[PDB]
Amino acid sequence: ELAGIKDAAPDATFRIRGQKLAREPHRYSGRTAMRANISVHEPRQPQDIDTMFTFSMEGNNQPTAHRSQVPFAWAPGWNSPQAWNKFQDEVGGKLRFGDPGVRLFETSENGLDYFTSVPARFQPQDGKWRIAPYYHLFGSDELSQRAPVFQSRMPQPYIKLNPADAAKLGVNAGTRVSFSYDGNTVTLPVEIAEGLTAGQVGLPMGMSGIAPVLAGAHLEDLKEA
Amino acid sequence: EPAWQTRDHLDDPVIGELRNRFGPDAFTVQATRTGVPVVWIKREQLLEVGDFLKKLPKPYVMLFDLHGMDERLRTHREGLPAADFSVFYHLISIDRNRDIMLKVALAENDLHVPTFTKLFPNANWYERETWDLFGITFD
Amino acid sequence: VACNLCAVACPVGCISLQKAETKDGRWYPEFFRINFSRCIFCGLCEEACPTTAIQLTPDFEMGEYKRQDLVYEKEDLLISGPGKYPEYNFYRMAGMAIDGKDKGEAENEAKPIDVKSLLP
Amino acid sequence: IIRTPETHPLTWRLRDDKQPVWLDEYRSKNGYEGARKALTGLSPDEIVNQVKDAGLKGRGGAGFSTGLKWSLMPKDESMNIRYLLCNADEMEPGTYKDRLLMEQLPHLLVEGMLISAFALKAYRGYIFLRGEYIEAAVNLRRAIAEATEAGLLGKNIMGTGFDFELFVHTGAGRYICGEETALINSLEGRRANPRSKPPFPATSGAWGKPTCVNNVETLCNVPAILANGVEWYQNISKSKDAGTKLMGFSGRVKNPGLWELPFGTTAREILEDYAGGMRDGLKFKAWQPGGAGTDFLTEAHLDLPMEFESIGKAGSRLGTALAMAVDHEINMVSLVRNLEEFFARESCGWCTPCRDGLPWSVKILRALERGEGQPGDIETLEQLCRFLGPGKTFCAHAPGAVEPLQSAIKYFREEFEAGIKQPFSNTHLINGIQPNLLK
Amino acid sequence: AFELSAAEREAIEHEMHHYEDPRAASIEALKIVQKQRGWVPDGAIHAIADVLGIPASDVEGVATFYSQIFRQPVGRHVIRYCDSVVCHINGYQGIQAALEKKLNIKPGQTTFDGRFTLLPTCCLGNCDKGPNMMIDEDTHAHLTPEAIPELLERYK
Amino acid sequence: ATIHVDGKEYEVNGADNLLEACLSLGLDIPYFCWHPALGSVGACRQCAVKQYQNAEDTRGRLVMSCMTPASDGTFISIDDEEAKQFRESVVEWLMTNHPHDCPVCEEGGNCHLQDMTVMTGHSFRRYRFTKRTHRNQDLGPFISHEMNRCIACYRCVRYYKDYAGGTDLGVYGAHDNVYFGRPEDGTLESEFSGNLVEICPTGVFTDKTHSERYNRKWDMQFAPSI
Ligand SMILES: NC(=O)C1=CN([C@@H]2O[C@H](COP(=O)(O)OP(=O)(O)OC[C@H]3O[C@@H](n4cnc5c(N)ncnc54)[C@H](O)[C@@H]3O)[C@@H](O)[C@H]2O)C=CC1
Ligand SMILES: Cc1cc2nc3c(=O)[nH]c(=O)nc-3n(C[C@H](O)[C@H](O)[C@H](O)COP(=O)(O)O)c2cc1C
Ligand code: SF4
Ligand code: SF4
Ligand code: SF4
Ligand code: SF4
Ligand code: SF4
Ligand code: FES
Ligand code: FES
Repeated sequence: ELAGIKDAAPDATFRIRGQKLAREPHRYSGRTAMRANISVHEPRQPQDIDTMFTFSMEGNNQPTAHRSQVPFAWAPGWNSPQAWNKFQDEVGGKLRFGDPGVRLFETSENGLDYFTSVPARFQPQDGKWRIAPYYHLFGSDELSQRAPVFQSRMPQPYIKLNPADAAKLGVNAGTRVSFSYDGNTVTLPVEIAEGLTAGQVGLPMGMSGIAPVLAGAHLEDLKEA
Repeated sequence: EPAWQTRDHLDDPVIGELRNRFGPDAFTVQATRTGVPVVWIKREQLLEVGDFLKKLPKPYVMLFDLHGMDERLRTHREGLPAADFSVFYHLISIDRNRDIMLKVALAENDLHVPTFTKLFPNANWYERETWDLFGITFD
Repeated sequence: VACNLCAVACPVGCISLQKAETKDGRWYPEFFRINFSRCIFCGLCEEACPTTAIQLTPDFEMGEYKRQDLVYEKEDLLISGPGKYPEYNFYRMAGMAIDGKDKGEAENEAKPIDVKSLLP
Repeated sequence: IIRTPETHPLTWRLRDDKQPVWLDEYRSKNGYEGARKALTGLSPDEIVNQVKDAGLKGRGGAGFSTGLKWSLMPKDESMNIRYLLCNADEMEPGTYKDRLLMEQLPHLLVEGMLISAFALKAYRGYIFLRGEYIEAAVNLRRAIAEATEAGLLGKNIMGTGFDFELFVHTGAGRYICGEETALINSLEGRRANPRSKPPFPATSGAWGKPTCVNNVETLCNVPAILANGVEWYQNISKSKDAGTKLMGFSGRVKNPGLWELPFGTTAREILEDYAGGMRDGLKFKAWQPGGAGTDFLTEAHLDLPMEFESIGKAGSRLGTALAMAVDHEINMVSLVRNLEEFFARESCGWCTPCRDGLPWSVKILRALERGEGQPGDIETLEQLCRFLGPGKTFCAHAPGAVEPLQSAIKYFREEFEAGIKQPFSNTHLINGIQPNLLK
Repeated sequence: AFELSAAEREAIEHEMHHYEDPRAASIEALKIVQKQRGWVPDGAIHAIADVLGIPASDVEGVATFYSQIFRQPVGRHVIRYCDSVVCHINGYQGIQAALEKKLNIKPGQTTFDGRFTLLPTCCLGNCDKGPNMMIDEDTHAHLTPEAIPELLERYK
Repeated sequence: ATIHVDGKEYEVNGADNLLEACLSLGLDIPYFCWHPALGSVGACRQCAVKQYQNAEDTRGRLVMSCMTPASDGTFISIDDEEAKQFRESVVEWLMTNHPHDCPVCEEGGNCHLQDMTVMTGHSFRRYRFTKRTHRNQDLGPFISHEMNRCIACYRCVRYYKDYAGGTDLGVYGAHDNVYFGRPEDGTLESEFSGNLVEICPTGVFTDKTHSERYNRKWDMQFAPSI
């Protein structure tokens, strides 16, 4: 079933008229000085035995080369990202000699049957709170949130509540309430969500201590603390 | 008219002599900024063209240069014969005070040219250099 | 201003540097190293400098015992004066605001007109 | 000066004490009768055909045919939402005719807008009026209310079954809003950047609907056509331009004003018989036929009829036909500097040549005014005039901007050459670098 | 700290009734706020954007595009003198010099007590009666430099 | 469709304008305001070519290739003298107010404006007057703002509003005081605001994350990745 990944890119023996594909532009500078603090003897450039690319400018990056994997766009007279115009058969259309990447599966001749397991209507149970996921473009990814520049962009961890549920619990916007899941009594500040349905607590998936697996789970002991 | 303009060089009498000798469908003329008539000729007629230039009334008595060129990476080859490699022969006639540049087109697999050493004895080191740096064999 | 024009204009590739920025916003080289065992003293870096920062001085006595010590750093290149060009400052021409130079305070620059101004 | 209704179809109902004419007095002296004939005896198509055969050209300044513009709306009945816009901006310097038309004859504009809305099947009408015309706005609103209460605007007008609602949209003071596509953009609550044509507003104009934009004076000409007939309108003057134009001279003349004259009357008759000529101790140097965006003409061009093709053949434009006279005491470099300052500061900023080349001409003329001109400045002005012409810029603000500049350079070059005193100097000396001395 | 009053809100809504797009009432909404408060403050842009439904960037662009929508605070009375070509022929420079001598300010600024704000403007459409000047709602024609001090005392 | 560029016959798609048709064939026409994804608006007036309606026509007419359809039977000239002088003049007009900022610009070496100034062949400055300046706004942690380098090509606002659906970027100002940005200071809350650093042909919107540790494009070692 993973047979299509062979044709995703050509192998390491692929060449454009005998030469490899350059990872850096032809005016790459500082070659005899970027490592001179370690040693004045410049070592060999690293060898890429895995792919058809080379860790040097001694290679091919022509706009008319017969390849689909373009590391960067540069043309004589076109140094901007407008240099991608030279790398396409028509501007704004497909890439020249096809786009990289192939589809693993085609559309099947026949389809599935109707899923008859229609779920019941959501009834808000007393005490238990259904966790409604709130995904964030900055924060819900595992590795992107470790970037230091995302700290100034990630929203603060706020548990979203209905006005009716917060009025029942006596909570207003801003104050902190504590909930326990698997022996972890964690406290979050409350943000009032008008559009959220009653009986649910809105939680931010992927944040610190709140896993995306918590979506759809229950939440006992939601008290103001 | 400036001297750097791309001149087709069809007013040279050597071009007319080559047309009257080898016919009008034996070679191509390349328009360059070299100031020299560039004649793309076939590999089979190279020695005949060299002998004709050597036997002119004011002949091309000197082989100025002889070297190869890798044309596999040349994107802009409009008006040129199809070639993976090429060999150019730059010749001088002092009597006419003129130059000519003969170019021979070669494929990647059939990289052999007849030797030019019999017509010009100084072609020996040039052909050795072309074999050393471009891999073109001289029969 | 760590603009990396000398490093790319160097035909030998013996200039390495990295741009850093101060709190006001001005650019400077965080480091600047030249491999003088590799340099050919051709003057293309001085020719390509748009700030006249890098210069080739009349000095030839640079003999060394170890060529690792021929890699000069920023503490060995930065001098305490203007050099051959005495009264040129690039930041008096630039339109970028730094300390001691607000917007419109450069040469041949008008004052910034706000879009909320009452004048037509 | 006496104005019979025959030769003065617009200004004959003006009052001697300069008060606005309201509905009872307007209808007393043959008011809303052309609208009655239009809405009770003629189909919209034959009204458009009558305006087309009348030869009524656009009075905004370009002289386009009004009937041909009206015929270009789509013929299918699927788009019943249609807009008619009255360009009451009149932001051009030297132009004051729409102020006279709407400040004292608002019901004429209302009746003409009603006729043109019935002809175009326009369900809504907007008078896009500049913010500086305040008493004109009050008079227009009061006339609209009077026509609405007296069965002339609203629902089921004159028993025909035609619904038309008229609004007054007071502008916010920008010159570019008078351009028809920029007028449409400003009517939609946007910044008044003009639009590229094609598509023309007749097919997709205001809010994507068919929209016809016409000047005040065109809609004031239309009820006379629909009331007194078409053959009467073609027999006003023996000229290729049918009808009467509001013409007049302004600027240091004895009697500056506005008079309704037939096409073909020469500019000298306006200057001496109507404007009275130049003032005491003042000589005549130049004149501009159609406001601030027209080529300057000389004294030899004064014996020229005021038609579009006659002024156009002599290297100028008829424009709005409101000429402005320049005496010998006026330095022409200062005058062109003022003109270019207006044209540069009233740019919309959409397209590069006007936005970034009109201030260059402004600064060159400021240098020439103070005597600090440098060699190459007049050649730079000429190149700017050549490269800001029709088709180079997105709209026609910049060709009309640069027409007075090239006309002044053509006719009064010696005044521009007199402002060049210092040698050319763009660089300053950098110590340590020998400069490249180009020859 | 900005909040639309009631009458401004029904005025903006009644102007939204006139058009088929709520965006088309933005210029008149800005003019209503300017008529009420003398100028358009910073919070007025977002309040008008909320009451029309359009983004505040478009409201700011409209407010900064038009010259008569004042986005900076002005004085009690806005003097607007025409500087176009016909009034340049008729001598607007003397009128401007008289205004500068009286108010002791440059064109574009406001006096220290906030009484008059002096502004150049384009053609007022009264070129046959030049030079002209637009004080708040009143146009004044046939101006002379000695009529400026006798004419500036009717606006306290 | 069949067009004639400089006497050479070309087969193009008739539903495209002349700019994308000619750029697809490898013909270099300078342009700023046109983008393949956004469309044609005719703002920068940089894409001027001389159009002829007949094969035997000498005068012609300077038109915008981005606003002119690539219909069958159009004879356009790109390297005609009048068209080249007009494009050089447009570059010169954009260069009258542009700051002397290329060494301290993150877009240097990756700049479309630099490439088009070099392509038109304008390298001599005859403008001797002052250059307009602008204050800068804080656009958040991602996008650095430098308003002096703007050429008023309207790509940013067209992308951000008509494509990305953002609501806090716009055009403000007037005749030549056009400002492009937010009504106040604050973070661009569109989830696609990062494309402004590549949409903008100048160094107005720049990558602040890259500006922290900045190197030029020729110094970058690139790879294709996912
Ligand atoms: N305040 C004023 O009265 C001012 C008047 N103007 C005048 O405006 C003129 C420029 O006006 P523009 O609209 O820019 O130029 P234009 O000549 O392209 O358009 C004028 C009118 O003709 C119509 N038109 C022309 N060709 C058409 C076609 N093929 N199909 C459909 N309709 C067509 C347009 O719809 C428009 O209503 C100037 O020459 C000047 O005389 C200029 C400035 C101020
Ligand atoms: C910069 C510019 C400003 C214009 N201003 C006005 C104006 O203020 N009033 C007007 O009627 N036409 C003005 N026009 C002309 C309009 O484009 C158009 O001709 C008008 O809306 C209707 O013209 P018409 O009388 O032929 O119907 C202007 C044109 C341009 C290019
Ligand atoms: S002088 Fe030395 S460092 Fe400078 S460009 Fe030449 S080789 Fe490089
Ligand atoms: S020395 Fe000059 S050329 Fe090199 S990075 Fe610094 S400013 Fe640029
Ligand atoms: S010429 Fe261009 S910038 Fe000037 S007003 Fe017209 S569209 Fe706007
Ligand atoms: S935006 Fe481009 S032209 Fe402008 S300063 Fe930056 S690199 Fe130079
Ligand atoms: S900020 Fe950039 S994208 Fe926006 S108009 Fe200016 S140059 Fe164009
Ligand atoms: S020029 Fe001043 S009112 Fe018209
Ligand atoms: S690319 Fe055509 S005008 Fe901008």
